[PDB]
Amino acid sequence: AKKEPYLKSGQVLIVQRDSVVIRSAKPYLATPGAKVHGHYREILYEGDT
Amino acid sequence: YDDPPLVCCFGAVQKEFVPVVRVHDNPMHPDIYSQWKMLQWDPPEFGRAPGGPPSNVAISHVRLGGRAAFMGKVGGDDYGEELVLMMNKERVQTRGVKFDEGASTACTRVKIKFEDGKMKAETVKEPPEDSLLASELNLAVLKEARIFHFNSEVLTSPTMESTLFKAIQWSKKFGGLIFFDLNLPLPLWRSRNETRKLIKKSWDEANIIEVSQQELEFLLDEEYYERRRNYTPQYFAEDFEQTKNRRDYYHYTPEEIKPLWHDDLKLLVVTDGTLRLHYYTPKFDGVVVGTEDVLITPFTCDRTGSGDAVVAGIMRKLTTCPEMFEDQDVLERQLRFAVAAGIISQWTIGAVRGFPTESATQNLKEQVYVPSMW
Amino acid sequence: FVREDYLVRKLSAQELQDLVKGERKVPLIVDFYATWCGPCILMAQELEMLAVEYESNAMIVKVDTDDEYEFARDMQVRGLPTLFFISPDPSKDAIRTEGLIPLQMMRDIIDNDM
Amino acid sequence: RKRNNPMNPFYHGTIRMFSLLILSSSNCFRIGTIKNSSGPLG
Repeated sequence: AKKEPYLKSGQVLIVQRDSVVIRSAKPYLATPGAKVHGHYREILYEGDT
Repeated sequence: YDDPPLVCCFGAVQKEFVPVVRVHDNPMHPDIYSQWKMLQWDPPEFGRAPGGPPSNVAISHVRLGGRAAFMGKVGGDDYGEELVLMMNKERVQTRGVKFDEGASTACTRVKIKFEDGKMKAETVKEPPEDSLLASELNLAVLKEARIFHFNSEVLTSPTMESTLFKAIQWSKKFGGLIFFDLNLPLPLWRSRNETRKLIKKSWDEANIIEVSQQELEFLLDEEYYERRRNYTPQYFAEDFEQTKNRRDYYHYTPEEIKPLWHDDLKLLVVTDGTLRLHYYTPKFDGVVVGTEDVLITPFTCDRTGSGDAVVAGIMRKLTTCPEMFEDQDVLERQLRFAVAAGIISQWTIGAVRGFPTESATQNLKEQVYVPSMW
Repeated sequence: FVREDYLVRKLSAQELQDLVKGERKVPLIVDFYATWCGPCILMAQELEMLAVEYESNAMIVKVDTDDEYEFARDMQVRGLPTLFFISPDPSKDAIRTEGLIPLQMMRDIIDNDM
Repeated sequence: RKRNNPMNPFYHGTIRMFSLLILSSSNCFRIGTIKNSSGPLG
């Protein structure tokens, strides 16, 4: 909304009457032909490709 | 009366002598002092920007472009002359310094007792530094000086405390402002209630007060703020910033400060080293964001005397910019000058040796801050 | 086979009390210091030199305020560095000094007042 | 077995499993007749 602060990146984890809890997430842009290293929901540690 | 306006520093002139002493939980090797510099770049919180004797503030104030006079007593021996020659070299006025030819400078006669199976000492004869009399005050200095500065070390001496309040009466009669730089010595950290009673009379006489974050929390409630810093939400943070687990820079509300506020107080400054300068006025309050970098010079860094440079920088701008008391934007810009002075003071071994000049301080301020904050 | 690098001994409050209560013939110099205090680095080097000059004509000891904080406060320590000069004559009162005093000043106290 | 053995009483984070991750405040944050009443009916 115009009268509201901008949102942060992440997934909506909790929905309540007048507030929302967000789990922090970072998006990465990838072009066609790129390769993703890992299945869905695969745990990635810091520094992993 | 020449410009810039004169400032008077009252108390004991000493070489180094950090007064604020508490218990740290991270000691280095007891003999290998080459390891002790690691505590200069990871200091105890009470020692992030240590203060010192009032002569440090006077010397630092002059190097920053001001004019200062020291009021106190030294002995007639050789060490007394060295202290006076130190202040004359730094162009600090010494007409207010009185000589006691029958006393030894910085020497206290004490007697050792063995009460209840423990060793204690009691003072037999105070040193000349703590024995200035009211009849020895230089009234020409107190008439000219616009800021009267003193520490709480004078409250540990019965003679100086009586002399202190006569000096304050004269200074107020001549329109001078009273600057109370707390710098609690070791005895005054024993208990909150005894210390508050000891400092209450001098606290009420002050127009400007500088305290550290540790001193302020000790005077109000030490355990409440320690619990406040250690609180962590159980499930999720209340806001995105609380997730970053950053250092705590809590800004005390004016209602928390209210037990320490009085009618004549114009400016209260709470220093978190050089990192934060919380300021409080009757009309407004806020915080100046600062910084520190002692790791840029790991082998010459020494935080001793940096608290005196910050205080000297405040007095340098207060005398020349009287609108700091009423304008918040002006006050914040001038306090950034004091932040820069504290930063430079931490880059040299020795307090007096490392006190910065005005042009060096102004240069660092413009280098650190973006031009809109100058 | 290897000479020790440091002459000044660190003593507990209990050990210092017995040393003061016991019989002494040489002047006793007690140093209060803390490893976090910047000026104590300079004072530590001066007292090691003082120990070399006064081989057996004086006894130089040091006490850490991080370990004996309550003891230091009872001894009227108002800050660091602080030195106590205790005479072997029990009637004479001790001399407490504050700040980084010169090495020559220490010698004058030991020779003329101790 | 216990009898073959050869201290004397007389003297945050939420687990996410599917592989384990811990969820806490470091990665989750908040963005801010008679009258009928809710309750049992029997």
